[PDB]
Amino acid sequence: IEKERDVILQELQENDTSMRDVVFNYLHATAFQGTPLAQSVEGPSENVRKLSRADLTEYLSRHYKAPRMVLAAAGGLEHRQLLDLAQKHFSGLSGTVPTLSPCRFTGSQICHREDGLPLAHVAIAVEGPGWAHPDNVALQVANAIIGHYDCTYGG
Amino acid sequence: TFLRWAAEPEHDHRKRMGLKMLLMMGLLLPLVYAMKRHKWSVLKSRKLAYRPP
Repeated sequence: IEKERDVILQELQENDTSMRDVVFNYLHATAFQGTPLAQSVEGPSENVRKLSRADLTEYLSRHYKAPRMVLAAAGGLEHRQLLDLAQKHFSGLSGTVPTLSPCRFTGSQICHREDGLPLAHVAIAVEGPGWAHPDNVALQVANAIIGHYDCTYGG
Repeated sequence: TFLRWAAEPEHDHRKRMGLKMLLMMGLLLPLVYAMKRHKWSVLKSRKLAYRPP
């Protein structure tokens, strides 16, 4: 717990270099400001220097539960070879929890001006509909209608 | 009364535009003043910070 607590703080220095990951971290932090989703995934340095075994115990004690978990596999197997193993091992799982707050959307701007670098990674985005909304099929096309390009395609 | 009309054959009409003006300009002036405050609201609410090492 204490060793890794240094490993984490080593990486938040590293991800300063991961400029792409900087942006999406900023981006999610704006549109979903005030909500949980604006949080990063690795978290602030501070909480990593205050974290406890018990908060993890509680966190573990609430989210890792059968009604909200999935097992899946593929390859040269059979679905019934597997079904016994879940009935063997995970049958001892605690099979018994808040639901979602609708995370709103914001139209806001953020800008970490820094002239000392070569270039500027930039991002822009809008509200997305979500998973079950069927028009996501259409949008994945339009992203591909516009497509992509990076400094290598001889076309 | 007669002589004022001499050097003002427009009195009956000056006030007419005298009145049309107000209920327009009195009505526009807030709206434009809002469209001003509308666009500028980005900067009427803009925050900063300073995060070097």
